[PDB]
Amino acid sequence: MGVQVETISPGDGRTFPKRGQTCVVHYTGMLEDGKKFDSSRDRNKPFKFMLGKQEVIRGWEEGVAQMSVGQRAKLTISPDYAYGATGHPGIIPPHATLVFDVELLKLE
Repeated sequence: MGVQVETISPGDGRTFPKRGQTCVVHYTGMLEDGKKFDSSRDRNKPFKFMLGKQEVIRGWEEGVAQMSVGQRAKLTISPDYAYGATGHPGIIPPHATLVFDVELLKLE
């Protein structure tokens, strides 16, 4: 599997991120059992990344591209679209399916 996108709150339904645009998001990352491992909200600062530059995992590149500006959505990302077999030891276990709560605040 790749990334499943499941809406939490609707965006404008019209403006979707394109290649080279900077996405401004708030996010929370959890393991499949629900343990949080990362969150921009706990730092109280939105996270920015440029679509297509592979600054984020593949599930983010292809999942956030499906979101409209203002939308909050749940991204469920299989390990191939994620940290894979290796994971990130001490943070992300091997072969880990990840669940992200992502809100697309604006595009820059």
